[PDB]
Amino acid sequence: VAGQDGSVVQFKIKRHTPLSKLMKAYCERQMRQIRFRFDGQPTIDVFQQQTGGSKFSNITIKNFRNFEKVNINLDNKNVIFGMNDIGKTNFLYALRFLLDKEIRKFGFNKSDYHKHDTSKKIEIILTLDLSNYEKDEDTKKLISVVKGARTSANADVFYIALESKYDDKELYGNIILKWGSELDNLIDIPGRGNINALDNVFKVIYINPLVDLDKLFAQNKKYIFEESQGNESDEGILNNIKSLTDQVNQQIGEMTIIKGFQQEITSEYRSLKKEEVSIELKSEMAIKGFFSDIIPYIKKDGDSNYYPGDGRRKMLSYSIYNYLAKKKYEDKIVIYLIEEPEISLHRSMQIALSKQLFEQSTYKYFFLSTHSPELLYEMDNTRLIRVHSTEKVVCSSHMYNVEEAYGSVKKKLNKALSSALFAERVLLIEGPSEKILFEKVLDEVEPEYELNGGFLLEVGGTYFNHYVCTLNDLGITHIIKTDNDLKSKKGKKGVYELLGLNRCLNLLGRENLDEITIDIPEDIKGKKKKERLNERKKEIFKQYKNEVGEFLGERIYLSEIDLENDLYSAIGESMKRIFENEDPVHYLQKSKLFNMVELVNNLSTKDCFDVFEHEKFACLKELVGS
Amino acid sequence: LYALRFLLDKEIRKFGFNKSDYHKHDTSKKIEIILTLDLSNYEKDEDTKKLISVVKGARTSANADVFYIALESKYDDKELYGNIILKWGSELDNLIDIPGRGNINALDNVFKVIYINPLVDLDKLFAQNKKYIFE
Amino acid sequence: SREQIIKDGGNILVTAGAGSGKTTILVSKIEADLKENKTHYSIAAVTFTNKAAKEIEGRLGYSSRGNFIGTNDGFVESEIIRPFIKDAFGNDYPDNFTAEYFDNQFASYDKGLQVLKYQNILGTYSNPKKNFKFQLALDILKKSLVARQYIFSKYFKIFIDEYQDSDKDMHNLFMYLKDQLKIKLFIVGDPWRGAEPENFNGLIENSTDFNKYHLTSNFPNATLLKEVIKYVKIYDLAAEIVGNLSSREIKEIQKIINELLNQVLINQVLINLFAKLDTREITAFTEV
Repeated sequence: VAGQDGSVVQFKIKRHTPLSKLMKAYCERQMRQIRFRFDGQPTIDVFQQQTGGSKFSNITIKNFRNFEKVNINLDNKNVIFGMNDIGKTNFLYALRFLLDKEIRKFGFNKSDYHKHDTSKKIEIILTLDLSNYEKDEDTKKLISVVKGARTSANADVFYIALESKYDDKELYGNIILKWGSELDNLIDIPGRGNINALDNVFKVIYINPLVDLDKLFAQNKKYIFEESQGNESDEGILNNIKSLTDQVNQQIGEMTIIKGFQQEITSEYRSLKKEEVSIELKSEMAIKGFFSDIIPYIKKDGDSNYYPGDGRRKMLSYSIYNYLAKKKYEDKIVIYLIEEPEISLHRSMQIALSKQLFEQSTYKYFFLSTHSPELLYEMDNTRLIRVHSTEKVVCSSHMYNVEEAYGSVKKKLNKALSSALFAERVLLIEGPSEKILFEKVLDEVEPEYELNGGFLLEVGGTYFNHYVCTLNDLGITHIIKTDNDLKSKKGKKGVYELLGLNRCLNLLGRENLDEITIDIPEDIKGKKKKERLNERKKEIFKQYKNEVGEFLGERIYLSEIDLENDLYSAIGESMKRIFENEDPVHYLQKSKLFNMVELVNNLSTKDCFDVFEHEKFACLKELVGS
Repeated sequence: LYALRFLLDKEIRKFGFNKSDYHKHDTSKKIEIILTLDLSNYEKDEDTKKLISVVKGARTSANADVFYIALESKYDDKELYGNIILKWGSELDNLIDIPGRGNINALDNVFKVIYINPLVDLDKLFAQNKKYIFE
Repeated sequence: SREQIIKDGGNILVTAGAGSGKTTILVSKIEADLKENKTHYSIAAVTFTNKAAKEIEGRLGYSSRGNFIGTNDGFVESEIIRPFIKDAFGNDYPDNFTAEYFDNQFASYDKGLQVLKYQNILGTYSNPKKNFKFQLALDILKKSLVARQYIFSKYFKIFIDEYQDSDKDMHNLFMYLKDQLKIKLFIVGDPWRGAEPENFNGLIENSTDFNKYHLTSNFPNATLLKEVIKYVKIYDLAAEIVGNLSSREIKEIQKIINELLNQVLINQVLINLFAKLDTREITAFTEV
């Protein structure tokens, strides 16, 4: 059973057993308010009644193209990504079929059924939350249209279902929309002619990367200028312009060359057919008015010229979308389906679009399908949906949030994590020194590990909880290679906290161990102090060997002392030879960045394979996938 | 020909009416396309029985001879859309909406409009029908 | 005047005289509010006379906003009773009943309520002073949560005319829609079978929240005999009759009316016509 706030509880399952006892146990740990749902039907998700959450709870897709049976949790802002490109495209289409009138009116072909098996029926069910009825105005928009399809018992939940059974006689699949608070019985959505009640409440705006700007301004220019009021000065100017355009047409007819042509072509037409007509050359705008051909112009400041820059036009096309979003639709719920915005978009503009999607409130509800990590640089309070590489189309969903503790490092944290989302196996390392060594070792051993799905994500100064929880929920394999560290508390002497051990324990869900005290003489300094700490680290590692065994099961590899000591065990003679020093480990730790580069330069292929095959560096084998 | 397609062809009707489809582009005026049918030869004509079976209770015994199929559309200035609503019945003054589920309505079961255009690829034509022709 | 009443958006008392400004103010105020409000909310206009409902609707014209224009009894049936009867009272109660008020009268609420379930038809009350339909609608709103949610989410202002003719039960429901459901009210009262003049007159003196506005004049049963007289010289006269009138009752009324078309037979048809729902009035009918 998975909680709404990310809490996970484990329970024992018994055969031929009602679920009521499990429901009672969960309620006692935390009944009428809560609702229990399994795979979109009433791990088990829970519904905590009046909470601050999205209207959209989850969507179920059955027998639609790729999706044999898929249930995906949702939120206001949803990002879908993954290797399965057809799965991502079909997911967006399933939303369009449910909510977009233009897509729905075409019906379902034979290809739209799973495995082209028209015997099975297509079902697309969207579950909504109406608990925050008074806080949310969009909930009131839906309730007003729905009217009596709801029940007071189930006033918090609502379903919008799409059903389609193929007609072999007519070679046609008819889409029938139903809705209601009870999933077992749903009434048909009322409608007259082409439109139904659902089209009044839901507006789907499909943003495609290849959108002509002037085309976009063409349709919306009508609303933008009729919605606003017109004072006396505007009316006088409007009439004055009409006079000016009329004079332009009159002056055109006064030219000798134009008058000569239209007289000649009139005689030519009269000879063709004896009809009492005349031909005039008039300006098209002056006939239709200035409104017909008005278009936006990018004007550089200090420059008189008007320019019809492609990138400038691409970005401003979103400004119109932002402008309309503020005031175009105040009477309906607007859902934006943004598909591959990064196509032919500079990475700096991708970050700009990322800030609009997540930081701003312009796009309250959207589904974003992306292939570029840059669009996720500002991601926050969004639901991440990952389509697995398998052809079976499995979808893993995680509700991404950044806590207040991570608020100061949110920018750095998001930039690193965004690239890891597009990977199969992620190895969590500490700093660049680990990255330098592992990149060299992997280069000599498995040079195309990045192609296969490997990724080296470096995290420093923070607990692994944020990264692991996101990666685990999305179905991405995570490997943690950390080292046993002792951190001294500020203002207190001789006492250290097992920072390295605590981070791994926090991953397991256990509480942090208490700080331990280490007694050293004042004379003991430098190398003598360091080796004393190493002795304590070795003792602590032995003492908690049971926990270390648990870490290995969870793909957490904790070094006994640090990476350098583990590296020395794997290649001692080689490291000692090239470092030409009595104690290579101490020298390597003096300047970690520069000495590691020097060590990596002098490493041979045999040494790299020795590191790869060593027991301590088992994380490399896990990352490779062997 | 388009007025006939809008009334009887599902594929044309599903697109609705643009602003250009209204006379003089005058959105205020409503579009009406009414087809009057004769059902007097009920027993002689099998196609009359095809229509009567679908129509069911929309008829009246007083007007059992005449039937009307009406297309009505009023432009929506807010949505920039002209919705097409089909009505039918034996009495012209009061016509009930043609019942339907989803995209199809009762009228699409009885009437089939085959639009023969002057240019048509033969194999393109044979591709559709070869399914039915042999199954 | 009219300008100040347009600007005000709260509860407004209109006290127009002679009935000249009723429809004119209503249509103007509705148009101003609809054009000003860009949200999803809509308005509901309720009129005692069905004729006033269509004549009002004509002036607003076609609109997809979802506004409701109709009779007072048609409002509760279409918006409150029919959709939410089952939710408030269980699935046993029906929602396909077509209300009529010329048959199956009820003695009391504890008698009218349960007989409603079996008959599958809505019956009026033998006592004009109390209206069973509106207290039932009020009861549904109190019992059903979704009904309360729908009303709040659908309508932001209610337009009511001829509030001097409003029943006490009707006033009770409209007050309920105002105070706990936080819905703006626009009532109109000129200084119906069970008309209660107390509620409208008492509203002006007691309700401090309401704003009283007076519209200048220039800017009883006989009226129910004019349309039948010109009809002699059937749906049009039903539109003048207060409330939604069932077609079944039309067939019974029409045979009485066509019987009129000597003096003696003129008198007795008006006797039963008045019974179904003046000494000088019958003489006036004899003259015409």
